[PDB]
Amino acid sequence: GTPVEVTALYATDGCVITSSIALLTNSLLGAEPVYIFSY
Repeated sequence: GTPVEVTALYATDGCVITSSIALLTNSLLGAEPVYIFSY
């Protein structure tokens, strides 16, 4: 079929900005699991 588009608002139980920055930079320490709050 076609790729279904989803817009997922996500939150983290710690510092979300720092965790996201570490995730984008492929850093080892700093990444935490993400909770998809609403979509």
